[PDB]
Amino acid sequence: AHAEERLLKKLFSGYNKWSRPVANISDVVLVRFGLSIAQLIDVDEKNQMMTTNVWVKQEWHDYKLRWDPADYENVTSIRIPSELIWRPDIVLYNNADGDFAVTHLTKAHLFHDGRVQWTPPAIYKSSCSIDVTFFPFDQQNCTMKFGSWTYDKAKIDLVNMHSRVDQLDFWESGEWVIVDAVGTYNTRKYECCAEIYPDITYAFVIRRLPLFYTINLIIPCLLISCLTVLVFYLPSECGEKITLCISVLLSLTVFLLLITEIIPSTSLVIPLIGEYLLFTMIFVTLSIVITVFVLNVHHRSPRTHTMPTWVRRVFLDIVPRLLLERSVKEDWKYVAMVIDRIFLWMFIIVCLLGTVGLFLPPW
Amino acid sequence: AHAEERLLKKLFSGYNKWSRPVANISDVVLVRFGLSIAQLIDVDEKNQMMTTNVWVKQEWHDYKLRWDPADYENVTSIRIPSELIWRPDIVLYNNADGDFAVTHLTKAHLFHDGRVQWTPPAIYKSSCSIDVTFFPFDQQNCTMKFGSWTYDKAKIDLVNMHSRVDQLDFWESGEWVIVDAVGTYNTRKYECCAEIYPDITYAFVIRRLPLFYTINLIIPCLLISCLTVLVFYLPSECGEKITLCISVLLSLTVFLLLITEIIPSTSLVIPLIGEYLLFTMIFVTLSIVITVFVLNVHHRSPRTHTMPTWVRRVFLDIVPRLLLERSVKEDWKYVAMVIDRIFLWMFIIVCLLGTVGLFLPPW
Amino acid sequence: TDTEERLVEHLLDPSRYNKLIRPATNGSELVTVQLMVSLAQLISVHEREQIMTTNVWLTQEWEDYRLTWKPEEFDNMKKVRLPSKHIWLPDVVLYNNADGMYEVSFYSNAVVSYDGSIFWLPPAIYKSACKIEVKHFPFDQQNCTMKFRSWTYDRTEIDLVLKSEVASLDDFTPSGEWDIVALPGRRNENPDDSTYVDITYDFIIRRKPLFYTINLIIPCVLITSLAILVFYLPSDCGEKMTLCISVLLALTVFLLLISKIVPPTSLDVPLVGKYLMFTMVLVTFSIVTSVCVLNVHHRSPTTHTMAPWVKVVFLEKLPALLFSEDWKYVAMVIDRLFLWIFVFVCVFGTIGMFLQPL
Amino acid sequence: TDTEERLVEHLLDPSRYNKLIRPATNGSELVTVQLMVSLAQLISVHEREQIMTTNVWLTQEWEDYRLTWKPEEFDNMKKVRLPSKHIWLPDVVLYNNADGMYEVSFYSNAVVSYDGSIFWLPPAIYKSACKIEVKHFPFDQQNCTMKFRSWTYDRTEIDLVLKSEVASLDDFTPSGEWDIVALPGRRNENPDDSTYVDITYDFIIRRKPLFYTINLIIPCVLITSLAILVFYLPSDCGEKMTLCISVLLALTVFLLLISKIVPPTSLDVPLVGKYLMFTMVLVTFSIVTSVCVLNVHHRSPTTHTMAPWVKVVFLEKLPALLFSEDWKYVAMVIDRLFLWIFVFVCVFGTIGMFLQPL
Amino acid sequence: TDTEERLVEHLLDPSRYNKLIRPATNGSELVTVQLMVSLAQLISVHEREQIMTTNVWLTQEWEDYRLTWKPEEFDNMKKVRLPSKHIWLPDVVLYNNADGMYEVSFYSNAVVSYDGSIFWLPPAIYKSACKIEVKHFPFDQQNCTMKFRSWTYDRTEIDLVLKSEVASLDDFTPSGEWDIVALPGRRNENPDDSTYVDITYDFIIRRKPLFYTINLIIPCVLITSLAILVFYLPSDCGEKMTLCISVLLALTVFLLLISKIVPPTSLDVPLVGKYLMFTMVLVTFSIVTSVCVLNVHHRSPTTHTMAPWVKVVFLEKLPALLFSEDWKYVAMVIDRLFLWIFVFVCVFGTIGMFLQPL
Ligand SMILES: *[C@@H]1O[C@H](CO)[C@@H](O)[C@H](O)[C@H]1NC(C)=O
Ligand SMILES: *[C@@H]1O[C@H](CO)[C@@H](O)[C@H](O)[C@H]1NC(C)=O
Ligand SMILES: *[C@@H]1O[C@H](CO)[C@@H](O)[C@H](O)[C@H]1NC(C)=O
Ligand SMILES: *[C@@H]1O[C@H](CO)[C@@H](O)[C@H](O)[C@H]1NC(C)=O
Ligand SMILES: *[C@@H]1O[C@H](CO)[C@@H](O)[C@H](O)[C@H]1NC(C)=O
Ligand SMILES: CN1CCC[C@H]1c1cccnc1
Ligand SMILES: CN1CCC[C@H]1c1cccnc1
Ligand code: NA
Repeated sequence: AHAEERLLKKLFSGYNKWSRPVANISDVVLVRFGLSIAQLIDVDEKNQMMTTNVWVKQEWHDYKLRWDPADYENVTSIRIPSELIWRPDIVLYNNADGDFAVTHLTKAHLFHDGRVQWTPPAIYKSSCSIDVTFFPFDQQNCTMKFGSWTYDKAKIDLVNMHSRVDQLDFWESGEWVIVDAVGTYNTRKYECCAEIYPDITYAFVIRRLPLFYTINLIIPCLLISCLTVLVFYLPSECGEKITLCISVLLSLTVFLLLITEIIPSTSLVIPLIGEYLLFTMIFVTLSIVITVFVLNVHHRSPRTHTMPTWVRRVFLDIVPRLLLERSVKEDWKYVAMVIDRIFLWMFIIVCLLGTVGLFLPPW
Repeated sequence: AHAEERLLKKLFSGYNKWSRPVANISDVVLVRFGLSIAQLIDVDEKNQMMTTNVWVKQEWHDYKLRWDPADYENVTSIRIPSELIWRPDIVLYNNADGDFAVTHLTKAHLFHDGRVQWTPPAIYKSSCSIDVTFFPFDQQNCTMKFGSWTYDKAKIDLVNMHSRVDQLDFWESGEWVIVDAVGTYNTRKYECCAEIYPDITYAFVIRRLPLFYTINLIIPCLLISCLTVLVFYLPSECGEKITLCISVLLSLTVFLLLITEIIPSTSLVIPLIGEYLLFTMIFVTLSIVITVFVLNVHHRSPRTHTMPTWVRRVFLDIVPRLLLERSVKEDWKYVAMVIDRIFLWMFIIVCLLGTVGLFLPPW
Repeated sequence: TDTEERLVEHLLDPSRYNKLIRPATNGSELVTVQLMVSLAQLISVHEREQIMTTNVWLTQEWEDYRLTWKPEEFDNMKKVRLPSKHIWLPDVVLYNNADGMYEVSFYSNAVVSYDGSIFWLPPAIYKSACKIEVKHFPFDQQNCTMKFRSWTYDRTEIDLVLKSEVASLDDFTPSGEWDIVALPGRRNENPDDSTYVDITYDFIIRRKPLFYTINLIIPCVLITSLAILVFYLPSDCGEKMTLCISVLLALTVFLLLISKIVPPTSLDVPLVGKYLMFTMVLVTFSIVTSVCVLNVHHRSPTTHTMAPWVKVVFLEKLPALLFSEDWKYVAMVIDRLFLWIFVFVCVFGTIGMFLQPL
Repeated sequence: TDTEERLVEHLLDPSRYNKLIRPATNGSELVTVQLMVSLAQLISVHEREQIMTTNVWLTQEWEDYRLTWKPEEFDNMKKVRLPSKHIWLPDVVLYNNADGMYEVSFYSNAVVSYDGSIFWLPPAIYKSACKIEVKHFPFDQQNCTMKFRSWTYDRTEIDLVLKSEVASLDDFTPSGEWDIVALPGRRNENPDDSTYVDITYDFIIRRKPLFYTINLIIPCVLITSLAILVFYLPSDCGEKMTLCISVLLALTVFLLLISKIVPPTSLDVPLVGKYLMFTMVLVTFSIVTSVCVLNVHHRSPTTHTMAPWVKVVFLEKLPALLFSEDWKYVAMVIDRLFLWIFVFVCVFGTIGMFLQPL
Repeated sequence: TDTEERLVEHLLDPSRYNKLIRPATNGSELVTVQLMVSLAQLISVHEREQIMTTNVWLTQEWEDYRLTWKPEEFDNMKKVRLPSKHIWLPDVVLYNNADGMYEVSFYSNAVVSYDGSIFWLPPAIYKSACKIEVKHFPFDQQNCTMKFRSWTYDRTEIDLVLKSEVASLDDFTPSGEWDIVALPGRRNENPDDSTYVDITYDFIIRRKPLFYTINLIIPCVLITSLAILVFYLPSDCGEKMTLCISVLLALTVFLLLISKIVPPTSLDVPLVGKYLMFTMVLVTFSIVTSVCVLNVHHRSPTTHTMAPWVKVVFLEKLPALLFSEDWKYVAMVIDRLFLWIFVFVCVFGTIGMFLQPL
């Protein structure tokens, strides 16, 4: 204990924190990287921002921080506050809405040979581009760029202690499951600057467990988007022909709108279900225009053209073609019924073609 | 001025900040409390949290900070940064989502006899239980526990400079008016620990000026809850009998729902207006079920039972009892009209009984 | 610069200077500080939260006998910059803080002249609280304040002076919702428990209404007209209910939308809301009469049809207004009776509404 | 006090004390620290955000040979308070942080006895993360944890001990949404890359359901009943559509309202939501049959009216159920057929729903 | 490294260096600083809040005679890194801050060459305020600025220079909503109370419209078409009201949705909103005529049916348009009259609308 203090005296007698600590001037520091994820918290899609809890395992060495354990009662690994020791400036290139790195500055171990091990915690707000297509079954590649800042490859080079990210103390609980977590070592010239500057880009591949949004988003809008064709079958004379249409269109727009306030509002790709709910709306609006065109001609018989070649097109030609006062009024009663069934065929045909176009990727 | 510096030299020549400063070991420090509220800001009911702006007038004494004013050109009260002087650890027991105390650490006066006056500002987030019943005419008792932490009654005892909280520099502007603000001196043993630890509990009694929520919440939902009975009077054959029902129920649920996102979601008491809007909904839903039961039997006459003892119950017995193809169909026309008026009597009777139960407290 | 290194050393070497102690020649004598405030931009006026967020440079001026020097003595230096934290400064601070940073936020260096005069202007952002008088929405003038005062010294050891009544708009980005109408500043003197000096700046800001004039007023004005129209529609459509319900809820929606923009205060009622509410009342009472009409309309068998009541409506009221089909008629008339009432009351009501702001 | 000034000086004068170094007599010997945790109040259980906010005093106890003294030597002092920042303390910290402050909030002074034993209890507010098991809403019991561990020392130089299994509810404001059911604490031991000690407190809290029982369950229970009622209504009103659409959207609204209260997890489905969803499915399939009924109803000219289909419905199904007017009849019957189906399925469904929690 | 320990000691040992004092050879002579700004990514363009959040490295360059050394003297060292906090640096800062951190975020080490030239580039995230010109939504080009200036020194003791007109996009993640169209930077000179130097960077960003082109424009374009369709529908359905109300509220909803995306400014009206509002006006005036039609339709007993008004509509307008059943006819015609008007006005209006952006 007294020895432990006296050890600190001798270490920090004349020790420079601001010195790049290697024996030779040319010789480099090897800094090793072990990324230990504590928990994945928020994956805010709309902001394209991921909030992670991370330990950044950093190992390096000082020839100046060596001692003889036998000289000091076999003390071999002393813990010393990081603030006093020289420390590499490991930072996040990819930070948004957060401090770049190492805010906490926790204590680090020193081994008697002068190697130093530092595993401080920190909260990082990574900014990854969010590809929304196959919502909600989507795989996202979210990266965290860890590099030095002021030191080039000549003076600092980074080493992967694992290619995989350490998940041993991970907080399993989330709406996500980690598909695989990958560490890539890269080097680059940055145009501002002269030298080559290395980095480690850590790519988290994450898959959304869809069962939540499957229930509360997809099932209802399928239940709702069913009723688009159903309007046609309803008889004109009930007076509810449009009341169903308006409900479908608006209810759809609510779900599209609700979805859009959850998507990142990017123009990279169209959110697949959004494109679906869009084309559904286009058909529904089209369905409303025709459904009003059905009712207009349907009711009135006095002072009506009722050209035969068109009533023959409808009653005599098309009626079997699709199957395979009262005199005029009921002529219209059927004519509307046929313009009806014709479009019911149209929509129920094209609907399935649209959904086949929706399932073309799994096909 | 030169004297003023030289005074500081002599004070802080050998002055210990970390010393509990009294002449005798047994003798205590008397710390005086004047609570000056600057403004009441947020009284977030949903979180049960009050945000206040406060000055904490703390007075005590040091035998070590005495001097002769005549010795130094009649300087008698010098202002010194609090950080250098010993300072009592006055803290809020009742804090939520905030620093416990004395973040700013502003300057304090020293009188030549050694007494020290400290009036630093700070923002406190008190956590008071919110009793929501008579919304919005509600009085809330919100408290702020100010006590020492490490020093027991033996070493620190607290004194009220006023029982009332100082409101002389208060920011009148709010939706609240202070009913009365009370300071209570208490002492207790805390179970962790051996000794007696005093506190001052400051109880703010606040009343909501209701005129806002009176307009935008209470008046419309009364205007809306009118229409519950009105459904019955509408004739069946208009076809709007349910369109009024659905609008009432949904409009009510919106107001209940809106109210609930404003209430603290506690299970202590039922929010009175919420319970009202609930029972209204129960009556309305009941009104929808019956008004559909009215329409079902009403229309059809072929192949109908039309048992006499029931049609005689309705047309011949009840019609005066409540007052004090066509042959069958119009029999039904009246029978529905009577099942109707019977329930209109039911609802308009019970409605007023419910509201009499609502106004039993002001009665 | 090399001489600057010397000059600074003399002035800040603590043997000469104790920051902790105010500089005045006599303890009798008081220090005067000059305070002028500069807008760089007015950022946010959150009405709901009753908060003004501004970014501000506040020019603080005073003199220290401790910090004088002869220019001849040190390479003819007229002026030197010094770190504010190391020299003494009057602890001038906002006393108007909502969630406040009481002092300035980033502590610029101070410009010091050879005669010992000090020029300081730190930037800060400030979150001032002002009562928001919401009546004539959105054409409303908000008098919003901010108190500056030394939180340490009273009117004994320090005194406060304005360099100008109006605040400086020198480097102001004009583009707000708001127009700066006037920006005066007053010096106040009153005794509390101890004597103190108040400097208060009044920001008088006029909202450019065009936005809420479009997307709030015009639609509810559009929908309020709908209210009276409901009657004209004949019972036999059935749609007398649909149109009547549609108007009410639209108005409540807009009332609630306004409610969550306006501050939740009970100081006064937003004129728009008061209007929107009173018409809402009129439509709810419209809704009950529309129902009353329909029950009069749709049944003739075993009906009273009391002659003196049919005469009053068909025979007496119809010409008074103009100057089972009879059952349909009495419905049409009891309708058009209330229509005449509503058209008068609505216009009389808006005339009463607009009488107040005029 | 004057002697306190002396005593403090001896103990903290760095020549005697190096805070940076743990005190144990032998490097062989380990320091043991006692940890007991006190609730002052449970503040928030944010289910959406999967976060417990509590305010907590954690009593930390250990002994330092460096900080002993003789009472006779210094005016019979038994106990002295010292600023925690200046003395050595085991860096005990939460390993359960969501957006976490890892260490405590106040850094209270530490009470030190003459034998060198230290008593520390700082206040903090803590934002613990726990997986929220949302099934039986709102009657749900959440086992929510919080790990305490020395983030610096391992099970070599420091060892951790409980003063109690149950956490202290000593000064607890009981008034939450939540009831404290049990509050045990365990000591865990496992080897990772290095050996470590875990102290874990389990907060088991039962939600008082009355609020959501009123303002969530009762309304959707009210509206779910409406679903079956839609059939009874005769086609000739026209209102078979209105009532049918109105029910569906109300249910989706409540489903979505629940969705944004529940955490967005896929661990399990909220029982209420599962029920609300399955009935929602039943009403959407109700909606299609209601339309199918109406097209059968409203047209007789040039209609199939195929006898074996009219016989099955009018002649065969009608007594089976009970025990152009014919067209209206077939509509009435194909209706009441599904009504019998829905009444059975609905009750069978709720019986199946409630079978699971029972 | 061991020699670095020596070199650093000489340069930072305060006897040689006073950070508090700027280095120039003569006080006459001015220090020039070179400023170039690098985008790493453009993060957020909050239109409502009128705020650009960017992360930025700003390359700061200048020279210190204090920090020279001979390489021969110290193991041929060309360049040494030093902690920025310990050396002097020009207090260069944003003057464009909304809720601003005025200085940078990391305080990186500075690269110093043997000749005394300093290379500094700290990372920061910046919350710049720019007026948002919202007209041609969503195809809008936003000129958003940020002022850099020394908040301490004026154009006397420090002068500012650009290393480039265009800002460096060197390590830029391209994936925004936004396209970088141009990125120039200007040097400005004007005298206020004191002479100052402004460096201003103009970010010109074009919104990729595809998102709002889909999920905002297309739906309201869909619903705006519905407006004219309302007439075609015959009175005898009853549904002339339903369809008419449904269109209005849908449009107001979309107007309000846009309103809370756009900044609440009155500088100008969003073209989309202006269009959505003017069509909204047209549908509200559609709503009243639809009612006027229905009362003309549904009653013939004791009706005026004044011949010169029946002749004008049945006999005169009908061929002009084409080139109690009569009562139904006059309804049909007074309808189709306004329909012809609305189709022309709508297309003429959209032609007038689209004429302006073209
Ligand atoms: C993830 O993204 C990075 C760059 O963003 C890319 O280099 C890497 O290859 C990707 N990895 C996977 C598994 O997609
Ligand atoms: C206020 O509340 C406290 C505790 O909630 C209670 O003990 C006290 O009696 C109350 N005081 C008044 C004036 O209501
Ligand atoms: C503005 O505000 C203050 C306090 O509200 C008031 O005292 C002052 O008279 C007002 N002045 C003007 C010009 O409105
Ligand atoms: C609480 O939580 C943990 C993990 O679920 C479990 O191991 C522990 O046994 C539980 N404690 C009790 C008392 O239920
Ligand atoms: C950009 O912005 C400012 C102010 O909006 C303007 O003065 C400047 O000329 C603009 N620059 C360009 C290149 O458009
Ligand atoms: C590696 N950093 C990121 C981009 C610039 C580069 C750099 C180079 C020298 C000093 N600091 C930073
Ligand atoms: C007064 N505090 C509140 C509860 C514990 C007590 C206490 C006692 C000694 C040191 N710190 C705190
Ligand atoms: Na509706």
